[PDB]
Amino acid sequence: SEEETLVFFDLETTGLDTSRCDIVQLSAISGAQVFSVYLLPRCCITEGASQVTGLWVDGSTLMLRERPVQTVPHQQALTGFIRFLQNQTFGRPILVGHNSRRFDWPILRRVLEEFGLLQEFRSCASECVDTLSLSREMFRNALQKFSQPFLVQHFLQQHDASEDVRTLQELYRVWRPSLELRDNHTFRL
Repeated sequence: SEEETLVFFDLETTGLDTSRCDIVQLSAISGAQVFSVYLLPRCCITEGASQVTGLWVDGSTLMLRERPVQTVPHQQALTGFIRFLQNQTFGRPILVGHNSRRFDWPILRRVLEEFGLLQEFRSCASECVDTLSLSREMFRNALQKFSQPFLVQHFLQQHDASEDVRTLQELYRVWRPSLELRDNHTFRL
């Protein structure tokens, strides 16, 4: 199929510096198809990042609160996401991410480049929709806050990237953004 598929994606990271932080969780959903992997970071997870996500490192073991989680090496994790975009969405994907222009895409772009995978990635998706700036337009003089947890509480009445891509996809469905609005918040990868 040559029809468009939306791929909602999200990261959990070691901190807030987009030029430095590593990825600890990489997740995506497209319709019913789900991709989600944990990665063992190559740098320290900040105390603040651990407070928000529950993720911390015990030696070589990534932990989510009291429980170890299984990690995938960076090379394989990133290749898996590329293969998902190439083979698993049953259409031609466009990415969608909250605060993706200023945060998630700069981070993912940098990490992809470290592993020599950026150009292959850009060959399976060309564009990304930023639902942060989109929601700010759609609710410009209406909402006071636009963080995804606030929006999920407000619109769905309910920080794990696998849960968060699912609720972002549901938010997007509730909002039903027009293509003219979406185009205002689409950028090229």
